[PDB]
Amino acid sequence: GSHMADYYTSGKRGLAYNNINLLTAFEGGPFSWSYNWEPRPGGYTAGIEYVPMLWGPRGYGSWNADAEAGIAAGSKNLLAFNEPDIASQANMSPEAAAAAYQKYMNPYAARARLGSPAVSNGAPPKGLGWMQGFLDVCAGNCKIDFLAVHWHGPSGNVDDFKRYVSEAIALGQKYGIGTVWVTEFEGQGDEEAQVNFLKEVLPWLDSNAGVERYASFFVDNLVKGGALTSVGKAYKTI
Repeated sequence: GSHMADYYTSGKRGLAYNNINLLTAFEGGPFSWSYNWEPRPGGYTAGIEYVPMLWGPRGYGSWNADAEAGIAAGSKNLLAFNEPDIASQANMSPEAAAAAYQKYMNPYAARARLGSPAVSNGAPPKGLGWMQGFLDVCAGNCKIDFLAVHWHGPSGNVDDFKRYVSEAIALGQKYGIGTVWVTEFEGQGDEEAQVNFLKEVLPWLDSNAGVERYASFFVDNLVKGGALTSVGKAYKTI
């Protein structure tokens, strides 16, 4: 046998990290997966699925070796470009990203489920306008298993957060993509506001048949002095 008996001992909640060392503060919570906006994890975290990301064109030279490595470590999923709708992020036209998705994501479709580029919640032409332009140019020749989407906004705009997620699920369903991952969400405001935001959205996300996975933004903000903040505690316990 390749394993000892102790290896045989919602599932949606994720750990979006910069410093791998801060994941430890989340020990024993309901976390199934992690990602780091990088193609490589920066170390090893037992018992959680690391999902490599192709962040953008700066990543293209090493991606085949990165993807092969994360699949070999047990990854069932890969994520494409980060906020190509945003100039300060991947900064890619829908046309450019459709060609790049076919070249760099499609080849792994037999060995992993593939996640769309992740769009901001910007107004068209950003956000879900960008995703529509990308799905137009893809024209059925992009192999996409799930849409990846982001929402940052005032903590008191929970209804807008729910509208955005619902519109993302409907867009995916129109194009033959059956689920979304909300790979970043941030309700902006002081700690009490951020905790109240999590108390309304986490159960709604957990109940939403359209949402396969999500990650609050983000681990490194939820930890201080090696300890979960009141916001990190809410993210673990709700």
